[PDB]
Amino acid sequence: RIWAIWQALQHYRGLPYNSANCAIASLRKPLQPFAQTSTINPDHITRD
Amino acid sequence: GARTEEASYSVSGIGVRKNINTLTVAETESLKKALRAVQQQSGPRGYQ
Repeated sequence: RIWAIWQALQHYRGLPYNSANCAIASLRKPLQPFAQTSTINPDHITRD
Repeated sequence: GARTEEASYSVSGIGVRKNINTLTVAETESLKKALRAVQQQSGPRGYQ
């Protein structure tokens, strides 16, 4: 909730809210260990 | 200044007129050289 209202604050002041600007290269790696086979990940939307 | 704050999209107009803020670096020099190659022509196409 804090995160969301924070993005709302940047949106209200006109600042872009859902685009990082210091760890772009680091954010390339997908989240782990929640990108494995469907056996490990019971959900599909997070898997994709 | 020139940042659109949502620059993740770089769509191309083809007959569409866009603001200088929405103008992109990739198409900047492309338009520059296009007009350079258009201006000096003669005949009915001639800029003069």
